[PDB]
Amino acid sequence: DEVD
Amino acid sequence: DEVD
Amino acid sequence: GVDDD
Amino acid sequence: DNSYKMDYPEMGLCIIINNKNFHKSTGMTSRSGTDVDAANLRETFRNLKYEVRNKNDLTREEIVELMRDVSKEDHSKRSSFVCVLLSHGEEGIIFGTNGPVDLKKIGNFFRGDRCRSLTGKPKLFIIQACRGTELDCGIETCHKIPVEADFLYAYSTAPGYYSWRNSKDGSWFIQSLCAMLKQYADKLEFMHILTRVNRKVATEFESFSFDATFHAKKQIPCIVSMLTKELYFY
Amino acid sequence: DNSYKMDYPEMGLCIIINNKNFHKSTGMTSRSGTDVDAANLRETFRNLKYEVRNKNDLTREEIVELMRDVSKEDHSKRSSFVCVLLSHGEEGIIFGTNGPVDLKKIGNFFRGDRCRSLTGKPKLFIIQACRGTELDCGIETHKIPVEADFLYAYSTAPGYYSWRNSKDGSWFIQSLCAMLKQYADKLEFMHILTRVNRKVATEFESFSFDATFHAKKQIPCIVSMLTKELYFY
Repeated sequence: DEVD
Repeated sequence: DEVD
Repeated sequence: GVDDD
Repeated sequence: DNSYKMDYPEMGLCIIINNKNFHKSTGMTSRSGTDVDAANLRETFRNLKYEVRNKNDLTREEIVELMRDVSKEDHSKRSSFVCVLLSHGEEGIIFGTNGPVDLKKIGNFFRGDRCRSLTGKPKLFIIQACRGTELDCGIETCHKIPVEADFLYAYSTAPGYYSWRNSKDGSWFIQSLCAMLKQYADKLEFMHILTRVNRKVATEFESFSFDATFHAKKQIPCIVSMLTKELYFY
Repeated sequence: DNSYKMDYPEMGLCIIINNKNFHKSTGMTSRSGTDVDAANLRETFRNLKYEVRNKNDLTREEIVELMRDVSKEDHSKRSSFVCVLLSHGEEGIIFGTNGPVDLKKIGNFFRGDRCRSLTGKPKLFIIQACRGTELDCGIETHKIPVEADFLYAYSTAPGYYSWRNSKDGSWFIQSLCAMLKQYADKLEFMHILTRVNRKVATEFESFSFDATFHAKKQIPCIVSMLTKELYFY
């Protein structure tokens, strides 16, 4: 999981 | 007619 | 495809 | 399952903040026609079995205190929550009689983690207020949930734009909202009702003004949904 | 009059802008997993009978030029228009590979008075991008307006980060494609997007070695100025  |  | 004009 | 549970003992509160008269020092004009909106909303939400509370001419301090207090009530036996704001505004802001209130501040009281008896229940905010000064000229034709989930913000107008109010008939949006709810609340899901409100405002209204800058203008309401289920009033 | 006319000869264009790699002028991390999204969207909208055009790694100049050109096409024989934006973002902003452009500038090309062959037709913008840098910790359980007939389907609430998985793709686009595949022949579009809201809100939670980014949640945000119901069948 990574933030955009 | 009037604007808010 | 992918990349279509 | 796909729909919110609406058979709690009570449908819930409907808070109506009706700001007509503003402090002289703000320079804000009186909002003729808003009492027609407020009465229309009261009757409409009464027929939907909401516990309606009308408040008139609240200061920015009183609006924040009201919302804080209502968010601290025990809503355990209520299916939903509705708040209607009738005032001057600009983008992200509603005006108290003496100055502005951030809409975000109002909404935050009802976050899933701050109002636990409304967690998982639909929280509806209906906003009749300007969102700027643009005019539309028209064209001829184990589990968690997000704290921001289960909100709907039903804005009278597009972001950046004025919202129109008729001094005799009430605002275009509230007129249309009440009419579509009266006609369709026993037949349609809420988003489909609001889509009909969009169409009614967009097609049946156009401003008439002696001032060319403000004449022949149009409006489209703006539905903002973070709801996770379908909402039926039957 | 309740539903958009969707039996024109063509469903319409589906433009997918997929920005994965960004210039050093911005820095900004490569968006691993976004090719999975772009492929999923291509297939999904192919099956809905849209004419899909995928575009990769566009500068902000290229994005604006593309939107301008597309808005100048003749859409008379098309029912609708779809644009999907996959990128970094901020509130009201999507990034080209070399910097920010206002979403308003993109949408304006398709205004009812500026793109006349789309007047009265649904114009759908689907946006997978951050809208700020907040995190959601969750909680245990004769004229028409020129701005009418737009729908902006945002991956996340205003002010918030949007989540993307490097293997599976973004939470929102994963869920959107899944709900379209299951329900496009059965449900109106707003009800499909409501299912997407539920899926994202309930079935996803971030996993991170960094406590600050761990166990976070997301709710997408549907913004509708549509005037009719939209069915893909």
